[PDB]
Amino acid sequence: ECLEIFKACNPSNDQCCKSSKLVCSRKTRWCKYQI
Repeated sequence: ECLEIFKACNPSNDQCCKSSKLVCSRKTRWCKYQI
């Protein structure tokens, strides 16, 4: 269980699950795929 897609990321981790290449740095509060 980890914030993968559309999953909010805490400012302490921000490190999205390795289950998928998702980012949430400057993007939305939720992890989103890179286009």
